[PDB]
Amino acid sequence: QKTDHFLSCYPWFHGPISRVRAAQLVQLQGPDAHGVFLVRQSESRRGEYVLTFNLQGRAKHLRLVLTERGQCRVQHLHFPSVVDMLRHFQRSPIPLECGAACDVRLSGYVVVL
Amino acid sequence: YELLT
Repeated sequence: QKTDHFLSCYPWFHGPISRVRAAQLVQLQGPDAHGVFLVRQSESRRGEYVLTFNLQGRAKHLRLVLTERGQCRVQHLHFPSVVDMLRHFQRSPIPLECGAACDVRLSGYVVVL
Repeated sequence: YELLT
């Protein structure tokens, strides 16, 4: 789409891949890939996006809402851009509802073909 | 879909 064209310049953006495929992409290297992520379109909420990431070998999926100006909303958090959101979660942990055993910072990413 | 706290 129009919003998805500027995301298409990033190596970690995979566009319209399914939940299952994205999970397997981030899970491929097992717990060695803790923190590895990608960004895709949501298949269940058209127009919205998803950050799929590896948490100690398992895939997690977090909704991302992009505003008209490209600001990124993650529930209660707000970021000027998707890139700022990624850089934030590379240096502070993702405050997931499963708390303690769910400690993760973003590391690398799965490169789109 | 994960929920933040």
